[PDB]
Amino acid sequence: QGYDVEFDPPLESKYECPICLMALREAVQTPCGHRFCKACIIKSIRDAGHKCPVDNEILLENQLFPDNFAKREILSLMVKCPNEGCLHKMELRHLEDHQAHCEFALMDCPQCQRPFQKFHINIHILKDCPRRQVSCDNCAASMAFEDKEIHDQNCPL
Amino acid sequence: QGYDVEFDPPLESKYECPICLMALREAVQTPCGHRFCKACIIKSIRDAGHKCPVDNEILLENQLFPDNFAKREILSLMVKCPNEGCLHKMELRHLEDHQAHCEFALMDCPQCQRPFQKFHINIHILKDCPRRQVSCDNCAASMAFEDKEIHDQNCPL
Ligand SMILES: [Zn+2]
Ligand SMILES: [Zn+2]
Ligand SMILES: [Zn+2]
Ligand SMILES: [Zn+2]
Ligand SMILES: [Zn+2]
Ligand SMILES: [Zn+2]
Ligand SMILES: [Zn+2]
Ligand SMILES: [Zn+2]
Ligand SMILES: [Zn+2]
Ligand SMILES: [Zn+2]
Repeated sequence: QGYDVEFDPPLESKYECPICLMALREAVQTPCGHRFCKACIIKSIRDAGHKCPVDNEILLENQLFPDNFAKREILSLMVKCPNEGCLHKMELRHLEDHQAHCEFALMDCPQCQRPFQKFHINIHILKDCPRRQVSCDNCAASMAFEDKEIHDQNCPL
Repeated sequence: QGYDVEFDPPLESKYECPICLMALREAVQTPCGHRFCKACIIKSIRDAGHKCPVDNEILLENQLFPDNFAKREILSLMVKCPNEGCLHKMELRHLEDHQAHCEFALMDCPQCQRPFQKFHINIHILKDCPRRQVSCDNCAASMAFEDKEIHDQNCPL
């Protein structure tokens, strides 16, 4: 459940969760000195027993402490945007905001629900989409572009 | 009051105590995500107020948590022995035991109290020390080597 992104430079093992094997998300530390994503360790306790997965030391959920030092470090690590075509690199803490604006993120056309990269979305929606809505010059009827021919050949004019 | 030893490779800032500026000794972490030697932060609280010295966030001694993850990391860091002439490098956790056996550690002669490196101790004690005890061939009197000449001319023979 940890951060599944591409770190660059590569993520150091000290920041990896022993359970999910990815960058610690909401890092917490045990009394026996082991770091885990809050979600992974909790699930391990409420499932594999009240012990640390790495050394079987007895562990209680109320003994965990938030490792904010680790969290701050991880969130400052340089990551690459996953979107195809994008070459932006940024600190992890800024990746979420970025993805909401990245022009390379896939998006579904509101008319034909097919997926397209954001930078192409306006061209698709207004020039290529077979389901884009257009109006008849004669009766002002609105239809899907792909249905225009059959409408025009039999329009009440 | 942190570990004052030469790390090699050099100690990373992340393991340095903001207060004493040395490797964290008995590392503890605050709610606001900052690490400190347990002794330094407690002294800071019981002296500069109930707050983290780095950001002034309110801090209570009972809010600190032992950062055993950091402790383990720091104790596994390679360090150089401080004794002159020694070239041994080892993990910090082994330095203490090493110093108790290092041949380059200074030591006081039990007879003249002067300091000497351990590898030279035996030679000093038995062959050079002016205060080494020696017996008279005539009366069996024990005296400091430096006082032997005088003693010949002052028997009881
Ligand atoms: Zn995890
Ligand atoms: Zn453990
Ligand atoms: Zn991007
Ligand atoms: Zn479409
Ligand atoms: Zn029409
Ligand atoms: Zn300190
Ligand atoms: Zn702080
Ligand atoms: Zn040594
Ligand atoms: Zn001596
Ligand atoms: Zn004598």
